[PDB]
Amino acid sequence: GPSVFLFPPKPKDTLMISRTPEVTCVVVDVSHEDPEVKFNWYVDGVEVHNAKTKPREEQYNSTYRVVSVLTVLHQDWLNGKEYKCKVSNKALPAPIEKTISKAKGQPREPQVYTLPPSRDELTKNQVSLTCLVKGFYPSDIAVEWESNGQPENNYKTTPPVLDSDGSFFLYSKLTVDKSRWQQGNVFSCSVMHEALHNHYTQKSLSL
Amino acid sequence: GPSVFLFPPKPKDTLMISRTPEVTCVVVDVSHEDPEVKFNWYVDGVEVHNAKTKPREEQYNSTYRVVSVLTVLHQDWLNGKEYKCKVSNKALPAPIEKTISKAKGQPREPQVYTLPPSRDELTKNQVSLTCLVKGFYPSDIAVEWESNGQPENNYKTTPPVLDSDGSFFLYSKLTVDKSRWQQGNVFSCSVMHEALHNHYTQKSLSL
Amino acid sequence: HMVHITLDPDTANPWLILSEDRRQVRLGDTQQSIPGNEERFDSYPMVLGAQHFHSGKHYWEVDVTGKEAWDLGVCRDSVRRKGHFLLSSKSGFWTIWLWNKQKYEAGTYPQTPLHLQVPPCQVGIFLDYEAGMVSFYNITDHGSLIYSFSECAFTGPLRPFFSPGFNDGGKNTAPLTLCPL
Amino acid sequence: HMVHITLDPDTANPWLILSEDRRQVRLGDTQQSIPGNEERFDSYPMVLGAQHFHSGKHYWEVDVTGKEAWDLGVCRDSVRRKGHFLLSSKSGFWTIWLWNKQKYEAGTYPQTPLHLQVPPCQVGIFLDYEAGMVSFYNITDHGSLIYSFSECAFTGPLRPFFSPGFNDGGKNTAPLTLCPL
Ligand SMILES: *[C@@H]1O[C@H](CO)[C@@H](O[C@@H]2O[C@H](CO)[C@@H](O[C@@H]3O[C@H](CO[C@H]4O[C@H](CO)[C@@H](O)[C@H](O)[C@@H]4O[C@@H]4O[C@H](CO)[C@@H](O[C@@H]5O[C@H](CO)[C@H](O)[C@H](O)[C@H]5O)[C@H](O)[C@H]4NC(C)=O)[C@@H](O)[C@H](O[C@H]4O[C@H](CO)[C@@H](O)[C@H](O)[C@@H]4O)[C@@H]3O)[C@H](O)[C@H]2NC(C)=O)[C@H](O)[C@H]1NC(C)=O
Ligand SMILES: *[C@@H]1O[C@H](CO)[C@@H](O[C@@H]2O[C@H](CO)[C@@H](O[C@@H]3O[C@H](CO[C@H]4O[C@H](CO)[C@@H](O)[C@H](O)[C@@H]4O[C@@H]4O[C@H](CO)[C@@H](O[C@@H]5O[C@H](CO)[C@H](O)[C@H](O)[C@H]5O)[C@H](O)[C@H]4NC(C)=O)[C@@H](O)[C@H](O[C@H]4O[C@H](CO)[C@@H](O)[C@H](O)[C@@H]4O)[C@@H]3O)[C@H](O)[C@H]2NC(C)=O)[C@H](O)[C@H]1NC(C)=O
Repeated sequence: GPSVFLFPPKPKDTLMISRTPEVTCVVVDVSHEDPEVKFNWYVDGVEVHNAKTKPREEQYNSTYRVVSVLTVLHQDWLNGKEYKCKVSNKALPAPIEKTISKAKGQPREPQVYTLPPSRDELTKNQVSLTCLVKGFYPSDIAVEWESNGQPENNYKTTPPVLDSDGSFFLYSKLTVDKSRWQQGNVFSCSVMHEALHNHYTQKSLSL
Repeated sequence: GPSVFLFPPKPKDTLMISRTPEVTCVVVDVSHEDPEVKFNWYVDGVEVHNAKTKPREEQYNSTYRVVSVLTVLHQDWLNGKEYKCKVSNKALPAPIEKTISKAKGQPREPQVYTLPPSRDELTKNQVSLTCLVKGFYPSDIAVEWESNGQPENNYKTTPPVLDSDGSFFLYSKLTVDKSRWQQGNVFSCSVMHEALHNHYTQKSLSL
Repeated sequence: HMVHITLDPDTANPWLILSEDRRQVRLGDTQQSIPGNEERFDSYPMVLGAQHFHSGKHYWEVDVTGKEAWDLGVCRDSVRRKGHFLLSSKSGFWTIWLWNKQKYEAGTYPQTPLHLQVPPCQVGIFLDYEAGMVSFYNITDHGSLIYSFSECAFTGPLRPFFSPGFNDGGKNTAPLTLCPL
Repeated sequence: HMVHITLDPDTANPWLILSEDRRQVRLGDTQQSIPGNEERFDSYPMVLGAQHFHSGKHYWEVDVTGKEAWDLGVCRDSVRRKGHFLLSSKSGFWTIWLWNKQKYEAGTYPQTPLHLQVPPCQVGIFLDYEAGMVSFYNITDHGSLIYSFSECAFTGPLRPFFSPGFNDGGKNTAPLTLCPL
């Protein structure tokens, strides 16, 4: 019969107020024969109706992939509430239930440090600004950079790496022109995390 | 019949003279019935004999997993020579040939910078020494730390991250006691890479 | 020196529910659909009080009974409202706050920890414009002083600041209530 | 001031093949099985000359024809032989080298680039113990000077240093040959 997978929101999204976090409920192959799917969604076992149905997609298998999307409130996801997707369909005898939620673990506060370029780099015409972020748990986090109220988008951010105490660290590198660094401009490393006061903090870096 | 997969050496190994790089030829399931495997190994189409055969392993499938291991010379791998594993077996009509080699791409020289701990960290009782390593290609690299000719093993290293130019960068964090940092001790970040003079470099970090 | 304060509905973040008298505020679970005006905080559960201060001594109280997080203080009228930012005295904010149930902090940069043997149930906020000062009192502990900002300068208008906090842990749904005085 | 030098087979890394006269060296493709004595470089294709220098002027030449990497120089007899390390004038090494076909460098720390319009086929190394000096000459270009270290101090014995280089690129299998002088 039809198979079903449930998916969590993308981690940054649960922290960026400008993002919208969604749990996805994927139903794979439903027969061209009996193609209609019912979705029922429960939040901590309580039925909800704001879910968006996507138009079915034809699969090279000659089969139907059907998705329903459910937007979640940030604090709901952070506070560990359970999201259930119940699928119904006739290529199938009994409704299948799947449940998901946020992972367990005592959250820990990210420590943030910005380190200026090494003087050895100041011979190149672009230089690297580093933001070390460490001691954080879970790995769900968002880092970004800004200068003078405008965002700086020329940065890359390593994935979180597990440390010897079971916490995570990562580094973010912002590459800028040496003349911007050298002039005395103020750059800022910005971090969003569940375990920060107001879920957010920032650190400056200047010459 | 029996399946076969060929595997490359672990990347660090091709660069650590103290390591031994091996190409592995894996044969999966060979029947209890007709269990014996012939391996032939060619290096740039030239037959070699120093290969180590491992004792067959019984699989929960009621089947045989057979490996042969071939050690490679460092410079052979680095110089892109092709390593062919030819498997022969009676649960099979014709000998299967597999070939592997090192990946193409013009190598680029790693730039190495050590960055001291942020002064904000010097309130904690352990501090983080950073080695930024950037602009390098391929991603095969080895990084380590040492102080006063003895190795420092309390370090973690992010995986290599692709940059906007197609080169890689990573960072290496060594955690140490604040008293060792404060006293004036000299730490060193060490890098081994194909595209370094003598394939090795190192940079110091002290107060 | 007491002052009757009302929460300004144009400042209020859309997830907040103000009361009809405008003397309480709590963080609700739906987003209210309302104007996107300049004056309004778009990324934190924060709210201004209607008053604008230009001079003088001003004093009010807030009740925090049962809460695991909030923020309180005065601020420049000029503070930025759109986006993320730090509550910091270098940046137009003279605030203290509670988070994570039990951690109290003063909004100096970097931030100053506060050790309160008696957890306040009410907090008094006193502003003295010409003295360049903002002080906080633990009304539960006889009025003891919790923390004082000084040499604040003060050029422009100042506004009372409030935020009921985020609901990490699920047991921060009570509101701030301004005390009748 | 010329000096007949011979390669010291105890210093030699096991991947090197020395000639029977001990006057050539090349990096070969098997590892020779031989003693692991203290005097021997274990991690690089490097080798010492037999001579020990305590004083005096000494001069010799090496032929690098056709090669895409090598290293040449004098060094303290006390340099470390086991492990990885840098060829550096602060560290006991007064060398220059070629790698990556075409890139020439002097082993100052940090390193100094060299621009040679005429690529040497032979290189002369000159040592002046009391003057505290080691210089290098491009014999192909009339003996022009390539690079000179000065104020080297010099307390102890010094040994001639050689390395045929690594064979990145596959076209560095030629050997260094000490010239007959
Ligand atoms: C007919 O052909 C179809 C399609 O070709 C086959 O379809 C497959 O069926 C498989 C089951 O038989 C099923 O296997 C599972 O795979 C998943 C992982 O799948 C993800 O990655 C795949 C690529 O590797 C893709 O095919 C999928 O797209 C899926 O990607 C993720 O999808 C999320 C949903 O959109 C998405 O999350 C959202 O992201 C957005 C942003 O767009 C929002 O932010 C939103 O909030 C999110 O919710 C992710 O971004 C996306 N991720 C990425 C990077 O890919 C696997 O997890 C699962 O594994 C579990 O279960 C099995 C056994 O049950 C076990 O072995 C595992 O170890 C583990 O426990 C399944 O194995 C395939 O997923 C599916 N393919 C597709 C396209 O959906 C049919 O089976 C064929 N039928 C027949 C009869 O042959
Ligand atoms: C009976 O049961 C058996 C075993 O349970 C089944 O066995 C499987 O058969 C599959 C084929 O039908 C085959 O699928 C391929 O998977 C590989 C990746 O396999 C690696 O990872 C697995 C864990 O995920 C393991 O099972 C394997 O161990 C293997 O791990 C790597 O193995 C290397 C060899 O040792 C090793 O390298 C060496 O490392 C050492 C250090 O120890 C040395 O340094 C040395 O120098 C190295 O050479 C690696 O470390 C190790 N890596 C890691 C981290 O795991 C996959 O790549 C391959 O995928 C290709 O091909 C398919 C189709 O051909 C395609 O879909 C892919 O996208 C891709 O192109 C295969 O899919 C399984 O590997 C194999 N399982 C095992 C244990 O070998 C049988 O099939 C069952 N039979 C029946 C009839 O049902």
